[PDB]
Amino acid sequence: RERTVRLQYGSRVEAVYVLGTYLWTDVYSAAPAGAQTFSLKHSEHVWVEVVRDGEAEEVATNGKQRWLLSPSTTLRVTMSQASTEASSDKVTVNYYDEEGSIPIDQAGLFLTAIEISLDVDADRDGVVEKNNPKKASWTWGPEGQGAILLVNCDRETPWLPKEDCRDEKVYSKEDLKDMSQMILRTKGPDRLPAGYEIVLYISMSDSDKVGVFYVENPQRYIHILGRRKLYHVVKYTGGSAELLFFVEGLCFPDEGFSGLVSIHVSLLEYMAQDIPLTPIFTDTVIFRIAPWIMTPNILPPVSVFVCCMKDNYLFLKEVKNLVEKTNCELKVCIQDEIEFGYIEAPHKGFPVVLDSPKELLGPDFGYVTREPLFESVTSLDSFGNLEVSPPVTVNGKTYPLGRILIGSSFPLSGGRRMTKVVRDFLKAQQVQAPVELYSDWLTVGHVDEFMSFVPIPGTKKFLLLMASTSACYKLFREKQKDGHGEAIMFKGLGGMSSKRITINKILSNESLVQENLYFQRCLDWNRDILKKELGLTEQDIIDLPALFKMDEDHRARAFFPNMVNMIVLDKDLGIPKPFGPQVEEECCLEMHVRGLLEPLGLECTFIDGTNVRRKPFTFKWWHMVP
Amino acid sequence: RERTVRLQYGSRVEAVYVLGTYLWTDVYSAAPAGAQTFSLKHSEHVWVEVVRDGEAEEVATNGKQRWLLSPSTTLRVTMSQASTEASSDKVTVNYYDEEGSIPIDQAGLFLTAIEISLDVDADRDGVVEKNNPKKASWTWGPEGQGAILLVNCDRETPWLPKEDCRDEKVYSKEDLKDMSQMILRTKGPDRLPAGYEIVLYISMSDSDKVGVFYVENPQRYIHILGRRKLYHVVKYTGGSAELLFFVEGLCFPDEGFSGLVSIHVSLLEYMAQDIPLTPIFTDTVIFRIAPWIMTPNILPPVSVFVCCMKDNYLFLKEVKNLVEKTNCELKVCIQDEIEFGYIEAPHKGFPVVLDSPKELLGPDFGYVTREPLFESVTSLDSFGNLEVSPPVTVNGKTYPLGRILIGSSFPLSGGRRMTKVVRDFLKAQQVQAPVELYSDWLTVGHVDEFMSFVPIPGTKKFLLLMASTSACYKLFREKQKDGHGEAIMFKGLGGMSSKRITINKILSNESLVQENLYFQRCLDWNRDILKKELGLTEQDIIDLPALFKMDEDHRARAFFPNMVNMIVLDKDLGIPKPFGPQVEEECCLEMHVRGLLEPLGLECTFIDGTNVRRKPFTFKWWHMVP
Ligand SMILES: CCN(CC)C(=O)c1cc(-c2cc(CN3CCN(CCCCc4ccccc4)CC3)cc(C(=O)N[C@H](CC3CCCCC3)C(=O)NC)c2)ccc1F
Ligand SMILES: CCN(CC)C(=O)c1cc(-c2cc(CN3CCN(CCCCc4ccccc4)CC3)cc(C(=O)N[C@H](CC3CCCCC3)C(=O)NC)c2)ccc1F
Ligand SMILES: [Ca+2]
Ligand SMILES: [Ca+2]
Ligand SMILES: [Ca+2]
Ligand SMILES: [Ca+2]
Ligand SMILES: [Ca+2]
Ligand SMILES: [Ca+2]
Ligand SMILES: [Ca+2]
Ligand SMILES: [Ca+2]
Ligand SMILES: [Ca+2]
Ligand SMILES: [Ca+2]
Repeated sequence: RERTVRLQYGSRVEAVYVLGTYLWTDVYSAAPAGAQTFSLKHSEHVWVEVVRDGEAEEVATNGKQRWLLSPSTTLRVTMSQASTEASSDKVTVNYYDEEGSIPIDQAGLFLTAIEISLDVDADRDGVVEKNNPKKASWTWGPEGQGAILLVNCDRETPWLPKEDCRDEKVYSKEDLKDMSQMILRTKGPDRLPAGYEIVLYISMSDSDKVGVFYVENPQRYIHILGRRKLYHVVKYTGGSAELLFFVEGLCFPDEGFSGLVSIHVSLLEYMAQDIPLTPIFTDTVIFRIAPWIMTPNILPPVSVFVCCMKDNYLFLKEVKNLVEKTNCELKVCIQDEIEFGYIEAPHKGFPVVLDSPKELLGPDFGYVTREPLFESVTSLDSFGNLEVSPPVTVNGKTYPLGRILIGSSFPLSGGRRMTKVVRDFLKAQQVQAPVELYSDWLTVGHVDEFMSFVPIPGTKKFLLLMASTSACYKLFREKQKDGHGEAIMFKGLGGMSSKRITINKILSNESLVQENLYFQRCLDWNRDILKKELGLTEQDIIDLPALFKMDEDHRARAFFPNMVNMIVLDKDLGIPKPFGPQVEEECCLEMHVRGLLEPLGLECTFIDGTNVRRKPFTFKWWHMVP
Repeated sequence: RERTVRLQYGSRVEAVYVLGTYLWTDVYSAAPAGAQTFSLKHSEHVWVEVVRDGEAEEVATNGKQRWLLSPSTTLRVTMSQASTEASSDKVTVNYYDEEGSIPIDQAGLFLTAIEISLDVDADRDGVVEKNNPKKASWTWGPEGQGAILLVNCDRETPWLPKEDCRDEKVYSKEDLKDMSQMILRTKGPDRLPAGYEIVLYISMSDSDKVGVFYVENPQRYIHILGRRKLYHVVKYTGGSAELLFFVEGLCFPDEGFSGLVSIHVSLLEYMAQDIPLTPIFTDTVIFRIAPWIMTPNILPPVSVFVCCMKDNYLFLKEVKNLVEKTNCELKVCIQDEIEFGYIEAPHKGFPVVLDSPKELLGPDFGYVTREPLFESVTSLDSFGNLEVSPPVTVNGKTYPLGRILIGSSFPLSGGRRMTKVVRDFLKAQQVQAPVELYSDWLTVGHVDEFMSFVPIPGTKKFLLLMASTSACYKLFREKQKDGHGEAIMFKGLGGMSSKRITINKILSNESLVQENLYFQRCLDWNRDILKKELGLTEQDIIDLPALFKMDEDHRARAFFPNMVNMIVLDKDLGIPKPFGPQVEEECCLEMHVRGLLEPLGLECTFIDGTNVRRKPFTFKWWHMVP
């Protein structure tokens, strides 16, 4: 900051100087008519150069020198420490004519130096450092810098019908732990010279994205900037001072919101009561609002939310028994209305649930929805149609939080699609760079019908499980050749089950073969996208046998329990029970799925839906580089 | 592109292969029950590896080998050259049981290889190279790559009431010179196997940003993609073929439009008449739509558009005489409704006029407006409030096309502002990274009232001229001390002029002094922004004397002709005539302005408004790095 302050003909000029800046001071134009030259005195804690065509030259407090008056002779004026005294520091210029050695006129400059700094934790260690030089920018990576702000989308006080950030009020001191600290630090005399004040302010635009709070009697919580509050005039305390504000995020990154917000402080000069003139100093901090992040299946489970809204014991017992052999909780009352994720800042973080188009909205449990407006919901809006990969590297790039996957239709198909308003939210989060797959070939239309990830438990590595109809046909032709043709299929369930569906019955159904050829085609289309977009190879993929029937819409609905659609609890796999053609003790499908999976570390339990909240990534999203 | 194609139990499978891709082919799952092993034959121009847990292995056309059947034993299938024959190329697998040496079943794959490439001039030399590997991306800098598309905002046929891009029709072959070439190149047999076609397509979103044309009888101009045309089915010509399309841009970069657009081609498989299935190959080109670019005063003038809509001869004659001593034209009938700029691509470029909230819309003379909607126009929307710097470097960054400057008010002032819709357009152009100044302290509210750039003609360097009231007062106190106090001011003009305004009269007006102190403050505020944002120093600045009077709104209107508000024609400066206090032959203001400027190369002519179209930058905007 080089800033202009001219001397004024015949006058003394009072100026505030902010430490960190430079004054350039015209002396020429204040000079009386007929002067040819000037000297100057200045005070101890004011540094003063003279400057002609770029050539600097320090000058003594005391010296008696005279120079030639000229528009290209100017001063540069700096100060090193704040004033304890309103003025005291000063620069005084004497002007002189051809003859005499007494000055003909003089002009002066009376400085009050102050320090003003609006400070944030741009280096991201949870401590509000002093005037971080990067605090007005935001960069990615471990070298990156720039403060981080959470959306205050949880709830501290449960009598509130909505989340914290929905009001312009802080009710509990609990709340402030979710907030980001911003410190106005000042250093100067017992007061400001007359005509100055300090204003914090925000833009109209940012006014619905931030809320700023002052804690009085640090007690009451003063809402100073935010909705319908674009500025706030700050009472200066003299001496070395610090004001503490707490900042809450209100809106997630989204369509038309990068997630970056600014807050400013200005030293504003006034002419009277009212009559604002111009700022003489401005300081600015940047915040990025933390994205919502989804949790893939490789990440350790913390709790498993079931909800059979009926009378289940054996679904409750095989899901309870599985959960027990893990660290984690059960949590009864699902997969289609709710997606678990989190938000993190260096100070703080907590789980947030995306709610599909309220209920778990608690302390340290946050909440977002996105609401269509014109576009109608379909089946593809259900969060069974929303999954996320493990960490992957795709051709050099790294995706340390994985990628979101959403089922879709082809763009010129007229098919179903998840609402744009949810699609836009998810891409706007950036850090899980979403991928559209093709799920609309399915009656229901969900990615979780045909793929799943499982961690290989020694690693540190995962596998893509894919449904495969061709795998199924290969298996049946073996069984039937093994003499199990007349072995009956799907004897178990108590609605639509088996009127002697045998393998033979199936294998000789030519119509159903062709449908399943079309479906294998839909599957291979997805396989090619997943391989490309998660940088996978055939090494990384296991095809689980699967069979569909083609409904009236030309869409697949499962023939028997889709086994890829499982609960992944670390090493325990909760895998739907197929009920299929036997050979002895157990099923030849169950034994086949046990065949592929168990030799890798994976411990399959077959269950006759759920949802699992998981540990965050250790990996900090700000260290990424999207 | 690794792409899945399975063999199918007992069947022969016909596939199209696109050169540049890889097939992965499952053999396991097509295998009959009880086989333990497979061999394979394949044709000359089909390369075939076998692959287990990652381990490759080429195989002979001829060989007789057998391998062990297993899900992790698969093939990889490539081809090197296109087919002249529908099929001919092929891969055939034999399956075998424990005993016999005759195959038990077989499965085959019958390939037709074709080459398909959608090509553009992503390397930006005006030639459409062959399958540029970067043609699906857009990058900046001399190393950057990515094709460029002009907005077709000029007019070839003048019977049209609007610009070319306003219809979905090309009337003249002239037009196509403004268009970008995109070449669908194919190489294959006399026809495609049954069930395939080639579709060009665009997104709904891009559909109002691009228009694509086919030239028939290369004759008629076929509009194939664009408004209400999202796809087009292409007739395949056999052999080595090339289809030529011409692409027009329709919309400039803007709020919510990055300026990037995509065009795709897919090979789409069908089941019947209708019944589209899935694409088997897709290719994509990217275009960036060229920004509108403004021309600063250092750039050589080409023509000077005057328009005194009255009876001017001495304004016509001093502007004509000045124009004559330059290369350039006069062009009579201005500065406030029109801004001259251009658009460039590697093939092509032409002047485009931004029209402030039609007339010069010609061949190779284009047109944009932006139209407010809710927001009302003010004086600050006039293009006197729109200027552009010379090339500058600001703290490492380079701005080789300069920066746009717009006068504004303070954001919490309730003051006037140029319409958002024009502000958003200008920033969206990116390459001249606009700067908001403070012009609302002026009655009219234009940046051109208080600053101007002039080229120093030996360089290669420019100067910022600033209006200065303090300079004026310094000058008058000299004159009055020189005994010119009673020398009369502003005797010339024929409306509001002089009832013995003398220097003395002015100097003793204390009220007017204070107003001009406030105005010098407004000026220094701007000075500080310009220094910061154009990386200038005091070396680079000349203050021209100037005086304002404060209207009822607390706003400056010039006291005498604002001399900074000049025509800059290379070395000739067309500088408003002040009419001020004399000493002999000429004015002491005129002689003072001649004093500062002429010693640098600059050749001042004083004129008792205009607009100048200039040469583009030699510098190509795509070599920048915003
Ligand atoms: C260039 C490709 N592309 C751009 C990326 C696509 O978006 C694309 C489009 C579709 C698609 C699918 C369906 C619906 N699906 C639903 C599932 N169905 C299963 C068939 C099952 C048959 C069976 C099998 C085995 C056994 C029994 C039965 C196939 C069709 C209908 C339509 C449709 O009619 N579109 C037209 C316009 C079209 C323009 C582009 C060219 C094609 C026309 C239209 O609406 N006009 C206004 C289009 C499919 C694949 C694609 F890649
Ligand atoms: C923190 C600074 N800031 C944020 C970046 C600003 O945007 C800012 C604002 C103004 C500004 C100016 C005017 C208009 N200008 C017009 C020109 N005028 C010349 C005075 C001429 C006097 C004279 C001289 C010499 C001789 C004779 C007369 C000054 C005022 C009116 C108002 C106004 O009344 N605003 C309030 C709200 C405000 C919130 C912030 C703090 C200030 C109040 C309001 O509308 N409430 C709802 C505000 C000026 C400078 C600034 F930097
Ligand atoms: Ca810190
Ligand atoms: Ca709150
Ligand atoms: Ca809270
Ligand atoms: Ca909390
Ligand atoms: Ca899910
Ligand atoms: Ca080229
Ligand atoms: Ca046209
Ligand atoms: Ca044209
Ligand atoms: Ca043209
Ligand atoms: Ca202009």
